[PDB]
Amino acid sequence: ECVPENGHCRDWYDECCEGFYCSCRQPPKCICRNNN
Repeated sequence: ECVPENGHCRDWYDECCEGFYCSCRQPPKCICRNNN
């Protein structure tokens, strides 16, 4: 279990799953976001 979708992440420390990439709009605020 990684950080799923709409789970709040960090493209540096808190890893989103392989299936949704960690979209970090302005660090530290981020979520998991699906690759489409």
